[PDB]
Amino acid sequence: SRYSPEFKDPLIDKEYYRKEEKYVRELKKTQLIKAAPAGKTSSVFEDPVISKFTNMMMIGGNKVLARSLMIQTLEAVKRKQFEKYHAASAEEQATIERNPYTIFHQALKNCEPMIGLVPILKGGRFYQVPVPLPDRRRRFLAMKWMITECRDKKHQRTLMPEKLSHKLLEAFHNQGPVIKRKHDLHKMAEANRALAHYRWW
Amino acid sequence: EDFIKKQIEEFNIGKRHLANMMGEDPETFTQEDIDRAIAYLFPSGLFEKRARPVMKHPEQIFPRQRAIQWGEDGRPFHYLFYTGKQSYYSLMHDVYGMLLNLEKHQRWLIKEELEEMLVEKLSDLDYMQFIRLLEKLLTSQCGAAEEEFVQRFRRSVTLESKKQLIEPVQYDEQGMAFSKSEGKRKTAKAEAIVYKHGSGRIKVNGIDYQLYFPITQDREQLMFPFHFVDRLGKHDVTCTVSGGGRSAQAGAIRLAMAKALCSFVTEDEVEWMRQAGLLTTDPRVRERKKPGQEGARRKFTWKK
Amino acid sequence: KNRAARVRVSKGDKPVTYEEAHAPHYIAHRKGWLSLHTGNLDGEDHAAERTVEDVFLRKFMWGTFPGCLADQLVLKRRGNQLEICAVVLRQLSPHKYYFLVGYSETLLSYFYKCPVRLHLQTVPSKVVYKYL
Amino acid sequence: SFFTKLTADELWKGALAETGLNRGQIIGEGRYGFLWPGLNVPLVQTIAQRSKEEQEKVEADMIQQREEWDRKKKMKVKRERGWSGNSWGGISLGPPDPGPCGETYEDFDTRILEVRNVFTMTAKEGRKKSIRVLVAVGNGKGAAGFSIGKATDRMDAFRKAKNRAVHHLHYIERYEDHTIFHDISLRFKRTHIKMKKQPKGYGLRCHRAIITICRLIGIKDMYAKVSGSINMLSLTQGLFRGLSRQETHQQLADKKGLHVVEIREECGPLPIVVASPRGPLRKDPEPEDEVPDVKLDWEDVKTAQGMKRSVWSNLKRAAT
RNA sequence: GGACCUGGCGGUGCUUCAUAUCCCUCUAGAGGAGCCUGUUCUGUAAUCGAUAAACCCCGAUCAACCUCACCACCUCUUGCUCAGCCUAUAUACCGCCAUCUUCAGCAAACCCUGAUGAAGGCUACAAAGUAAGCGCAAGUACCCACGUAAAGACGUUAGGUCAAGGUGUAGCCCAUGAGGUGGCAAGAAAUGGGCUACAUUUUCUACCCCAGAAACGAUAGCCCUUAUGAAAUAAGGGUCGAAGGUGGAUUUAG
Ligand SMILES: C[NH+](C)c1cc(NC(=O)CNC(C)(C)C)c(O)c2c1C[C@H]1C[C@H]3[C@H]([NH+](C)C)C(O)=C(C(N)=O)C(=O)[C@@]3(O)C(O)=C1C2=O
Ligand SMILES: [Mg+2]
Ligand SMILES: [Mg+2]
Ligand SMILES: [Mg+2]
Ligand SMILES: [Mg+2]
Ligand SMILES: [Mg+2]
Ligand SMILES: [Mg+2]
Ligand SMILES: [Mg+2]
Repeated sequence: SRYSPEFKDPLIDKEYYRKEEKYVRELKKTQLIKAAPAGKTSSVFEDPVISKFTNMMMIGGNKVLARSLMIQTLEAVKRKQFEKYHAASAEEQATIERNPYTIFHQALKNCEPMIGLVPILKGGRFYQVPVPLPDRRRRFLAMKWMITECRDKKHQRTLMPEKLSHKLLEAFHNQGPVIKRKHDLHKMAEANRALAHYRWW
Repeated sequence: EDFIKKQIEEFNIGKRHLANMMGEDPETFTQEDIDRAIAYLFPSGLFEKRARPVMKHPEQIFPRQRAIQWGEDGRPFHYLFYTGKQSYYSLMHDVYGMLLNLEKHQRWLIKEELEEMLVEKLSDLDYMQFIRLLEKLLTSQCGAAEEEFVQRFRRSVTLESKKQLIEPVQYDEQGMAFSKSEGKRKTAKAEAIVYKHGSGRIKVNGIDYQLYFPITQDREQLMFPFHFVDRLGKHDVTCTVSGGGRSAQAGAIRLAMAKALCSFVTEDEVEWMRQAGLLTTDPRVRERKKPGQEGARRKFTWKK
Repeated sequence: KNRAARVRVSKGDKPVTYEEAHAPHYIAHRKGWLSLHTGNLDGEDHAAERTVEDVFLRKFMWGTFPGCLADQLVLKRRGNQLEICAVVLRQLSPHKYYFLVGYSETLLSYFYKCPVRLHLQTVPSKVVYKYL
Repeated sequence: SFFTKLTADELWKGALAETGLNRGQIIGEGRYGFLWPGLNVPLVQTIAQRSKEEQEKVEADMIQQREEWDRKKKMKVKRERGWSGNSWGGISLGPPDPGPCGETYEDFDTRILEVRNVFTMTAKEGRKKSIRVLVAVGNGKGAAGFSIGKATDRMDAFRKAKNRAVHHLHYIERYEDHTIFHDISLRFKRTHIKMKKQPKGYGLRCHRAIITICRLIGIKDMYAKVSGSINMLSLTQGLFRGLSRQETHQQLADKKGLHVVEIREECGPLPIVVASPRGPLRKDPEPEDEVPDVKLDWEDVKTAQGMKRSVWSNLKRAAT
């Protein structure tokens, strides 16, 4: 790290920068603030979840390619949802939702798991044990599951926006391989119920 | 010591010669002039400033030799001689007595500084006990002799003020008011000029920002300070940039606008924007490859 | 371990000067150079024969001033004035010093084809910077 | 090549390989003999060259000086033998080193007694050789003391030992400056030392270490038999314990309140008063305890009655 | 043989930690294909040295001849040298380094304890420790006090080189030294490390990131030309259209 430990994090929030924590404000104006990264912005079109998902789709430092793929992706998501709205009826138009950000968030929240499987070595054979997962770990697991299913190589000539849009719509409507593998994780935890006493923490 | 005496005499005669040597037959030749003169006379070229030539008086050159603690009859002078730490233990005795008579009436020095003042080697726990004793005296309501005692043991703080240096607003060109700032990030130099009004107009290297920056990430990077300070469509920047890549150039340009909009914004908002982290250079630069490796920190194969 | 120009610590009785006391990583952080020739600077052609003449002169001086040069020489080279500065002890006879001074003077003059100047400095004993 | 030549310090370092000889040369000598005025001969101002006979005579003189220097390397130095050759037990180190407080120890003789090569085990090096020595320092007037010196060098161990001994001296009372006052039986740990006062001319018929210690003290006429473990370091310590815990004639007279008298067979029935009480004289006589309860020694009784048949006891040995 | 001291070990206990090093974790690879380059083995009349961590694009920041010390054949005798030898000995060495070290110890000189043994020397509301010196640290270089460099003592592994050179010991001088000419560097095979891929975030073209079009992969083989050289290895073009379907156990690096 090129920063000394006295350099602290910069925070960017207009609701915090418009006005208890008065001594917090004084200590913050007396301490050293490090520079802001390129990915974060003061804008409010942005989503931290979306930015992290781009950074995970990134390969080789091609942020332009990762961004362009997500560009085409929820572009296609919005297009197909508008097609559903135009081809729908009155009540179907009333119930359908076409905001790609909300669809992305709800797909991830439906995709995230609630329990996890950790290997623990009792005796000489490994036992997969259920474990409570932290929220950061389960969100990372959901996003990595979606990316691996997109890059499963079984899609042949399909393009990445098409893959991710199709899997995203399935995940929002609570189908697809990502929901299937979350259910399979819960299935295997159900298989090994009673090993949960092997945890020491 | 006679060594110190004849060295002081030699230093006086030598500095007299040295002032006569350079230009300064007047008696008043000061220490910084002595250093400048010897620097010219013997051009150092050595990276260590203590390995550079020096002309000081033998008090500063030679260390502090402690005087003889006993005369020509034995009979050492201080009553706490046989402790071997007479100055430290006499100080402890005096502070303890001052606490005792105070009770019957009713930043800090570092260990090396106390060692310099006592001319005695000291332990960390001894220094800690001394500091706790003086803290007890400070917490006790004490008189003025006690206060000046604490203050001759206490030293300065040398606090730093961290308000962002506001560049002046130069009223120039035809009739317009501007500030010219600079920015640097990852071998890219960007100097920018912002005029107060113009409703938002960017002139990177003579062309516009949608031409020099086809990437929406770079355009967002340009937006960032104006969107933080809520003065988006109000100003105009003309900037010239050398070196780097697209993101390094965008970051350097951004630092330049932040460090000129500091002049064009109020002081509370510029402290807020410094807290947001726009007025500090990003020191993260490319590291070096090393012999026997495969990159900056990446190594080769099997080692274990 | 690095064994380049570092004299080791025996037990505390080894007289040693600044030069061979200091290690090669202090080469101009603390020490400086014993030979000042402009050959090793970025634009120059003749630095190789500068260096072979340097080692020739150092071994020649060590061999023709036998057991009196305290520590190593100061070989400076400015223009065509080659300067050999010596730190020689005070144990032989001054006619012998002047004899060898003239001898080395004009031998190096006719060998290197330049004005060569011997500048001597006499010291009583080998100086000690620390004891190792 | 002259360029690949290298200095003799490096050459002898590499040749001797101790880390795991040009003084016989004047400054202007060469085999051709082009002798100059600045070198060799002093500064008539005439350059010349000597003849073949002078050159060969000079080099013959130089060579015979070289074999003379070789001989003055290889003489034989005479080391006095201590208890045997190639040993250390009677080797006389010099007088103790003069103290830093203006102190001289010039009448004090130091004798080594035991040199042991003592090893301990260390994590990195392995076996670590440390020489432990034991010396005794004394002047022939009663003052003596022993000490141990431990170092990595034998000379350092010697110096440490003799200086620590002169800081740890004793005093030994002597009867007539030739012998002890009585017979001393003393067991120190596992070393039983039985010593007897002997008359004049008996000599030092004692263990060789006891002979050296008593020569440093001043005692001349004692018998001493050691038994149990003949450990050198316990021998010296038990000997010094007994010799410092002697009870003298004056102390005996003061303790009992009676006259101390001597009856020699050489003089006859003449009683010789040796020590009188310094205070009052006790008037009731000493109680004659018939058949006294004392602990006798079977070796003494065996020698007195003559069943001690040994081929080693009264052998004809050298002086003291 | 009995009892110890010190050290190393313990599939040795308790407690606290490690964080790219210890596990769960995070990313990208190796091991699977081809090619390049070392090594083992085979082969040849054909060098030598490195070879658990600390060998394996290592001496070489590099072998057509030269280099070269190898082999074959033929020549030279005070041989460029008051000769030389690349002859053996890295278990005689200097020299310059690896490893612990991604450590903090090593310690001259003293003093004390142990009935004056090997040894040991800890309690700040303090029970015998004091310390010159080396090292860490500190001070320097790069862009900051951060980070990266450099630096890291004593010793360990008789750790690597007598072949960089010098060199002690033993040997040669019709030789084991010197010179000339010509060859030696080939794979039934195996292995270490790199490079390129097995494509769709891909490929070709323009642009150097707002298009068009596909819907793959040899820096290998053969041919032509060129560069340099006395004498081709390298470069370009032509030709060809391999195996290959993201690789098990294990493992590397951050
Ligand atoms: C056979 N041993 C007793 C031995 C002997 C010598 N030297 C001699 O005794 C020869 N002395 C003469 C030739 C007569 C002058 C030796 O010189 C050696 C060694 C051991 C070797 C072992 C080497 C080995 N490597 C080369 C395969 C090895 O694996 C290690 C290791 N720990 O990794 C070694 O110790 C080793 O490298 C090594 O250094 C050895 C010797 O030096
Ligand atoms: Mg003998
Ligand atoms: Mg070998
Ligand atoms: Mg040969
Ligand atoms: Mg190393
Ligand atoms: Mg390093
Ligand atoms: Mg350091
Ligand atoms: Mg070995």
